Amino acid sequence: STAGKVIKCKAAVLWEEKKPFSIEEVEVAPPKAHEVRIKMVATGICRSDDHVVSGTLVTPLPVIAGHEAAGIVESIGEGVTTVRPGDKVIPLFTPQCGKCRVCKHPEGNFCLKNDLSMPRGTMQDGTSRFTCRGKPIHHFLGTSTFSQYTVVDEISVAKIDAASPLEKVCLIGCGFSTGYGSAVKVAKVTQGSTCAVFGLGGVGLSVIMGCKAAGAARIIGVDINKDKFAKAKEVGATECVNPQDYKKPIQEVLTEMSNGGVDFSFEVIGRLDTMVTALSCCQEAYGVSVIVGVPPDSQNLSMNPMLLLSGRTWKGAIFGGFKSKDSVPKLVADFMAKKFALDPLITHVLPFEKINEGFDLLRSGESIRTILTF
Amino acid sequence: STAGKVIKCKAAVLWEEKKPFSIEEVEVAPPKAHEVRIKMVATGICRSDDHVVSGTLVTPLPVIAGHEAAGIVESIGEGVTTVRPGDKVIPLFTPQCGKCRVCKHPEGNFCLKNDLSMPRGTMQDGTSRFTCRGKPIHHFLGTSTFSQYTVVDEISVAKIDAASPLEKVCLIGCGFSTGYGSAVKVAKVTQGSTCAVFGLGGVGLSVIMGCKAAGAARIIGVDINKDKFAKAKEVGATECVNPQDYKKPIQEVLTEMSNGGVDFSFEVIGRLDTMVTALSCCQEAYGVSVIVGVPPDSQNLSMNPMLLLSGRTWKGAIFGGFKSKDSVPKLVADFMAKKFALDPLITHVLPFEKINEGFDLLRSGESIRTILTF
Ligand SMILES: NC(=O)c1c[se]c([C@@H]2O[C@H](COP(=O)(O)CP(=O)(O)OC[C@H]3O[C@@H](n4cnc5c(N)ncnc54)[C@H](O)[C@@H]3O)[C@@H](O)[C@H]2O)n1
Ligand SMILES: NC(=O)c1c[se]c([C@@H]2O[C@H](COP(=O)(O)CP(=O)(O)OC[C@H]3O[C@@H](n4cnc5c(N)ncnc54)[C@H](O)[C@@H]3O)[C@@H](O)[C@H]2O)n1
Ligand SMILES: [Zn+2]
Ligand SMILES: [Zn+2]
Ligand SMILES: [Zn+2]
Ligand SMILES: [Zn+2]
Repeated sequence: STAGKVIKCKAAVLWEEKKPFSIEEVEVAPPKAHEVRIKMVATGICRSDDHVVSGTLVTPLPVIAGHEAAGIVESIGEGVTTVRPGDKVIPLFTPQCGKCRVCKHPEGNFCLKNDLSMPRGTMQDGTSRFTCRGKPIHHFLGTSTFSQYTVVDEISVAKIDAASPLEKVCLIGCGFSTGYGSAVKVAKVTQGSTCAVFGLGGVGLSVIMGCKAAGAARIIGVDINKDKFAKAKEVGATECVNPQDYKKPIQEVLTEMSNGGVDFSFEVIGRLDTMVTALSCCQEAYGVSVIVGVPPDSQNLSMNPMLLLSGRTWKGAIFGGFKSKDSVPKLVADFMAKKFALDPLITHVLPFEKINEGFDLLRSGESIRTILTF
Repeated sequence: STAGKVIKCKAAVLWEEKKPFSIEEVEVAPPKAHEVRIKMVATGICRSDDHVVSGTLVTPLPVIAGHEAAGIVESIGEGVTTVRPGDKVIPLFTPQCGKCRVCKHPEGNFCLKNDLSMPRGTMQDGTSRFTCRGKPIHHFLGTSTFSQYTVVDEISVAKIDAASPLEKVCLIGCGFSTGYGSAVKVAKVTQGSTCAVFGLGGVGLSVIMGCKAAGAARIIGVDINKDKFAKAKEVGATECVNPQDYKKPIQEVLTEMSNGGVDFSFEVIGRLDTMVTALSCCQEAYGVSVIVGVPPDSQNLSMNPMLLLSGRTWKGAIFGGFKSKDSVPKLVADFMAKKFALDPLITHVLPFEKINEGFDLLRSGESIRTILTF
């Protein structure tokens, strides 16, 4: 029934930054050529769209935020070859347009038709498909998943398995894939290796799961908050070290207990000081350090080039280096084949009308992951 | 004849820093087990042993500096399986002891029995084999090649081809191998790629030669001194850009002319600002930047983590990532097979008694490479 035409539905609008979201009724335009319209089912809440709210990630306001979700396909636009109505799908905040030189590159994943670098808050055609009372509402990362319905370009949706639990596989649209790929795809962790993960929120928990999948024989999880050590442990850490317990610097204590430094170090906290501390404690002649993510507000960090000189690799990346459209079906199939559990990351499930409440949880942080259901 | 016993010969001594070298007569002790004694033939002059002289590279004084040389084997000590008297050889300032975890590691090359990290200026047994009038003279990087004779441990000498031109292949003991490996072994430059080398002294010229060997279709050489552009060009650069010609920042102009940033950027200057500028102008989603070398005095450099986040790799290394003992024979055989020329790097050849003069050349810098002959 909704197929040819505009749908009217509730969605979360930010009309102004540093304001809670308004649940509004909006008009979701029908999809033009190579667009898909998706009925959302479950969307996670993540720091990055809370950065929008604070003014920190600058994306044009008013906006429908949301980038991490799974749902079902309703309308498909003209020339849509990959999805067909009724398909389970996950919006891709970092696309896979297939044509550019990053998509062609055998390792690059930060697709040039992305709205992260220079955010205009639109669909590829420069327009928006949201209007709240005639006023237009901008799209976020060409996903906007805090809406009952949304329209994405065919390069920003991946089709997934029919039997897929969408209240659990929506994590594969951001946080789980960002950490499990920082371990499996970016650092390319090895059989036998010693990994150290810094920070153990949902992303640090996804790293440990990846490092576990590659066969690391040690995963040292380090967090200044003791309460984090259990789930981390559950998920794969062999040891957990609380920096505030030692009189020394932890890179000392970590090189010390690693016999000269760990193989792979990962920075899941996002701070400048720990990006440096995690660089300084993988082995000198061959360790790899991977910055899993860095806040859009970050300033410069002081580092002494000597550290790289020994023979270290410093690596950063977006979405665990996964080419989005290719990989997300393959991760879901893996979840489907009981390779990894998403369950200890999902700590809360709230109805979508309780989005502001999910934020409260994220902001005082004891909440690994809040999922919002439609 | 000299074989069982102490040789008395001239060598360059630093008795005190910031002093020119004294040509002295010294007593080179006979080699103990697993030591080799080498009659030098040609040794190059390089910034690193001039850093010693300035106080900057702290190594114990008095010392016989010199790390880059080729020569012939005179005495071998007890249990020496790799060289036999009369063998052409090159002292290895960074060893290949075969046993440690860096030597075992498939990429690591900064061997743990090295005297670079924590320099004690001795042979592996903690003693010295030099005495000038009863007073002991320390060894440099377990090589000390500014002496007519020297003793090295069997892990710090590689045997090379009999027909080898030792006045030309001594470059393979430091400067040529440090740049040609930063291109061929560390960055692993590719067929078709666009490389940018920053700084074009003898090392930057060795990079261009490596990038050329890997098949890069562009080698942009960039130096604020115009006079460098010719030899660079000769050696393989396709274009040379002089930063002072543009009103803009060169990473702009370089990303601009590279269509979004080069593949591989190399910093051969050693400055902090250009380590940053070369990081910032390889492609965002997949470029690799390699710091070829950094002065022992360097302080911290300000950098914004964002640069790594896109998907960049920052890599440093010692001796072009070559495992010393394995690789140097293979490079010489390549020179021998007319794969690369060492000739445009060798600009001066002076007799060894003119060491201080070779320094003068290096310090006012128009001299690509001064070789000293015995
Ligand atoms: N901007 C990004 O792209 C990005 C990616 Se990861 C990231 C940062 O990570 C967080 C999101 O990832 P996440 O799911 O892990 C939520 P999080 O906030 O729980 O992650 C940070 C973790 O580090 C811990 N921590 C704080 N300081 C220290 C310290 N000095 N040493 C060791 N542990 C410490 C926290 O207790 C926590 O578990 C964000 O809140 C932000 O701080 N930003
Ligand atoms: N400490 C190390 O391990 C190490 C490795 Se190479 C390195 C530095 O490199 C030099 C040794 O290597 P080399 O054989 O190339 C001798 P060099 O001094 O000739 O190398 C530096 C090159 O960079 C050029 N240069 C200076 N400033 C700029 C600039 N702002 N932008 C572009 N070009 C510029 C110089 O004209 C020169 O060709 C040392 O003198 C030192 O400065 N230190
Ligand atoms: Zn693309
Ligand atoms: Zn996210
Ligand atoms: Zn070794
Ligand atoms: Zn050198």
